[PDB]
Amino acid sequence: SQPSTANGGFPSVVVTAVTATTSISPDIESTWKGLLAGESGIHALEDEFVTKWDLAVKIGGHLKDPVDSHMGRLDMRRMSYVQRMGKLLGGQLWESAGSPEVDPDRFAVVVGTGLGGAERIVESYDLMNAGGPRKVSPLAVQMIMPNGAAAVIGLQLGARAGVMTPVSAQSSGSEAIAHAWRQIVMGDADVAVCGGVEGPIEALPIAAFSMMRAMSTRNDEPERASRPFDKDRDGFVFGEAGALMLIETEEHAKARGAKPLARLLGAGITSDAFHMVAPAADGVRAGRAMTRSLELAGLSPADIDHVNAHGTATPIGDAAEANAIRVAGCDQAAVYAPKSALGHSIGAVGALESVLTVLTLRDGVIPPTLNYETPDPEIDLDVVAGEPRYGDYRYAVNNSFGFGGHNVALAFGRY
Amino acid sequence: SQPSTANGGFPSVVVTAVTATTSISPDIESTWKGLLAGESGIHALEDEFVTKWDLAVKIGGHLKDPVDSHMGRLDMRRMSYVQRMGKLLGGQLWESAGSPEVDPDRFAVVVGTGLGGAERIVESYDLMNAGGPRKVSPLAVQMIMPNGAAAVIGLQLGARAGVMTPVSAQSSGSEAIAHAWRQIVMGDADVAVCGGVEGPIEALPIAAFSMMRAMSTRNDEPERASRPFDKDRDGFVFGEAGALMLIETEEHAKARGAKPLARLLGAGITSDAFHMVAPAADGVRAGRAMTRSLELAGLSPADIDHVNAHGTATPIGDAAEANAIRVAGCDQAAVYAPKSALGHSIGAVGALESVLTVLTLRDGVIPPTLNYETPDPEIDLDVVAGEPRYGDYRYAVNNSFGFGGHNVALAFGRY
Ligand code: NA
Ligand code: NA
Repeated sequence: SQPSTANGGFPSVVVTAVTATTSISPDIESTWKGLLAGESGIHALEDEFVTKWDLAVKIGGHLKDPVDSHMGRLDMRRMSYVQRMGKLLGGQLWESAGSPEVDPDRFAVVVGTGLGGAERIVESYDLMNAGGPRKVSPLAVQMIMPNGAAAVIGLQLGARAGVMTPVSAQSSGSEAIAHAWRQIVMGDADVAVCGGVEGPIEALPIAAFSMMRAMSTRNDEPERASRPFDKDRDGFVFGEAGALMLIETEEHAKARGAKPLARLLGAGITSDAFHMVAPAADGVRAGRAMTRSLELAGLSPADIDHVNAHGTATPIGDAAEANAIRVAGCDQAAVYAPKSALGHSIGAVGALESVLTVLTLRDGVIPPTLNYETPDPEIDLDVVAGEPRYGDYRYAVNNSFGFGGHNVALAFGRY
Repeated sequence: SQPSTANGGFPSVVVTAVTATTSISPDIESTWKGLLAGESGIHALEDEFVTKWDLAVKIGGHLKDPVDSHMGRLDMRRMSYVQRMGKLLGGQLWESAGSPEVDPDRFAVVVGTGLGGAERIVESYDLMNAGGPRKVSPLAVQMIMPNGAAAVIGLQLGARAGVMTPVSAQSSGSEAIAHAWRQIVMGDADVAVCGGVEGPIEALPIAAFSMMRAMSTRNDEPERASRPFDKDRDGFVFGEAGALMLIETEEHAKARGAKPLARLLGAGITSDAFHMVAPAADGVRAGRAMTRSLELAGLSPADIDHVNAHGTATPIGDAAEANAIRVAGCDQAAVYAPKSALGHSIGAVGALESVLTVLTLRDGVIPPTLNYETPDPEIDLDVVAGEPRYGDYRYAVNNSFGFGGHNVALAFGRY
């Protein structure tokens, strides 16, 4: 018989702490209550690079509390933005967990990102062109390497059982956590800090995503633009985030008297082999990922009460994911799509949405999916909307999919 | 009794085909032959950006046969460099394995890289600065995304059991092979194309790496510059490469009639939590990676006949690595350092060197480490040199270490 969490095959792994910075708040708890009050982080873009380039997208969600307003002249010179965000959340998370003294030989870190420290690439490039090789920072390399944030967090908190950085574009935050759960259940570690980081909204990233027609242009109502599964959706809205969580065996937590917020039960990772940016319309492979997170957890489709959807709010994207949920036998679960209020944080998004899945299992509630005003016939899912819905949610799947056809599903439980 | 490969805990995994392009040959069997004949792939840099930027480093090993000389006008505009390298090697490896017909849903891809399609970032940046947002191509995100090369190979070959990209700098290509094994013995896959690809020697990469002052500046004698474990080493040499290997269950391979070139038995991934770019002096966490690989393969250190050494030819790296080999208790092993001849390929190197470890095992011979002319006392390793060294090699560890504090060790065995 194949091992699973349920049959004692895998060690029990629990979530003991979470941390996030959102367009709604620097505090995950304030964001949670903000989401439950039906609030949106999406505002009008006020950065002068908007009119300057007369961008077709003029809305989005900046962090409520700027990362760099916590960052010294040394950090600003020595780190890239993701590395700085990494330090912040990495710092904030450890205190939240009581600042545990762990055996770092049993302590890993896994944090994904969309690109890494890309501002440092263009800077180093501008400088070399104007003043040559000597103008390049001796720290250019470590600031640019996309494993930069993870390495910073590993060094910062002291992890010596591996610092890993999975990249799969928009599912990097989920895959980050899925690999942290593997390192643990395979005997490589006892505890791990995991999640995803990502950079702030800028001109170049808007242009690149706009030129694919992937982004909403409902500029005149910033808070109505992001409409996952709504019949009138027209693409995603940028919504800056960063998120981390602490996971450890249920016995490691027990020992240090740590109260688990939820359980991480299993992880599924598949691929489409279909298109470089378009999701496979049939949802089969994405649905296989959900199934696979279930098999490792020892749960059946019927067991799943909630589904935190990727829900980017694009026509083919939300439609492909509706099919995915039906292949997985999970179309009778209560569905929520956080991007309705928090936008798309690319590499961070999956990890932020994983913390929301955990807060749903802890608190027994699902926030309303914003802007869900016209059910799309093709979708046909139980989209929680209008009000927060309460129930004894016991099992949930967090979904995330990236460009390259990456499908990451995480099985969660209530502690 | 925890699972090992020897005790039955894990499925048996075999390497059934390999492919590599280097500074010596576009052909892995001809690179091997020249490496044994005592060939260097390093030469004088004749690119005009060399004089233009007056760079302190004017030596490196360009690819014997340029990737773009095999790429049409279509591929040249729809892919970044590393995507185009991966397409070439993916298709080269596939045929070398016989163009197998495998279950797509049990077929995975894990390829590591240093940063991704970075040339496309600076191109899109120049384009926008010069003609605005609509001068960014709709294909830029898929060309830039760090997972791009792996996605391209997964689309190309049809990998629907996961397409992953681990990034850990210089160990990226080793860690990818690590994660494919994991992926198979965890039962998410039965066959996996895996390794690393990397971009070419270019002006801005040289500038950035020599600003850290860790590059050899021995431009008068390109072939004698990369001197790992030599007392008179002065930093690393760029040597271009990309490489892939095909792994599968011994059962999957027997059922299609593939001849295993070696076995993949285990892997260990740890981290130093010491410095952002420098390895830990004591080599402890690094040795621990090696140790972890043996614990999983079911081997004692006394069984390891040969260590394929990261051996970057920097003072502190070689010094730290020798200590890790003693921590691992593998100091009686025959040590080869391939960078002495083929140079450093960053994201691709650990994969290239994993392929070499397989040819050592298969052909029961080790090539000479070039330039090893003065034994450095502190080092104290049995380094192969002068002439290749034949012998009865049954097991071997391949070491890869990366900026950010990463240590990857892979345990291989003769089939
Ligand atoms: Na989600
Ligand atoms: Na090596």
